[PDB]
Amino acid sequence: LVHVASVEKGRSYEDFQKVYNAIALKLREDDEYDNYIGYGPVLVRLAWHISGTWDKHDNTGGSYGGTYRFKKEFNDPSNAGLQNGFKFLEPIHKEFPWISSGDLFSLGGVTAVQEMQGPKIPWRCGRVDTPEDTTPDNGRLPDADKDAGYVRTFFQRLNMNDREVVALMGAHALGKTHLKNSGYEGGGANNVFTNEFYLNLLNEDWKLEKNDANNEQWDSKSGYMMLPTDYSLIQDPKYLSIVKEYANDQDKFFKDFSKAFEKLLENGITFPKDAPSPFIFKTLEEQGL
Ligand code: HEM
Ligand SMILES: COP(=O)(NC(=O)c1ccccc1)OC
Repeated sequence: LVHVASVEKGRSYEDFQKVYNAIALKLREDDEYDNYIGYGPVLVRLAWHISGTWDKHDNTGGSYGGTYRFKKEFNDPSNAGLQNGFKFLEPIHKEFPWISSGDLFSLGGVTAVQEMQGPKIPWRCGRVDTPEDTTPDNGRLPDADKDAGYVRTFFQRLNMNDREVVALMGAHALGKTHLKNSGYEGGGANNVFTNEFYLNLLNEDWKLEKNDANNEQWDSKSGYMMLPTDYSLIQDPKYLSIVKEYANDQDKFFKDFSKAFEKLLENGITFPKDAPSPFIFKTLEEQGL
């Protein structure tokens, strides 16, 4: 099972920079969503959920096929709340109908990270929409009520190592939980990309409590929360070492996150030797827009 990248016919960097700019401008103007958090965090989640169905064993799932557009995946209970990101991107897709679904969903995650003052994330085009029958079954995305052992084992399926896992989890500095989506409540409601996740993990006084949906979560007096799977990163001695590294080195965290996130969005795709180099898009700020 091979998924070959195929560049949308006759399109070049400037075409994709246009799509980036439309997403970025809409992020700026549709700023009231989720109590003024804006759509940055949910688009990052969306890009992760469409990628995180990949299975290294048989090469099924992942971002290539854009299969989130089909009802089985769209209605996965693990995807509750992501409809909001879909609705955000829908008018963009009408404006640029030439872009594939997988390219649009993954580009939306890249745009959101960079527009939230995160690291540059190189991105490659050429995902190709595949038929409804290529949609993975529900149940490939991870549960939040588990320990470090489960996290490590789960992420092996996506071919991610300990450092890649800890770096990717720093995205939990963004956005918040919503009781209606996941049965978890609270969070910091942040829309600037920083290494605060690790600082919070190490500096807050956490207390395990049951919440209003009867799930266990870690709460701090300051009002922050951590999922059981977040808190597992300071329970396991290998993850804890890396948490301390990122808490103490913002630049290292940005660079590692960029690498891991691009790998996540590219898993399962074979790029021809003569495919274009990855693109690095300019932010609105860098264009003076
Ligand atoms: C063990 C793996 C993970 C688990 C169990 C997990 C679980 C969750 C849960 C339960 C929520 C709250 C959903 C809601 O109530 O709206 C959430 C939010 C979020 N997750 Fe994760 N997550 C994981 C890994 C990741 C990764 C790898 C990323 C991206 C690189 C990511 C990005 C986000 C973002 C940005 C939000 C906030 C979304 C919003 O504010 O709407 N997560 N996650
Ligand atoms: C940085 O805010 P947080 O309170 N964690 C979150 O806001 C958060 C965000 C998304 C998913 C889970 C927690 O830090 C302990």
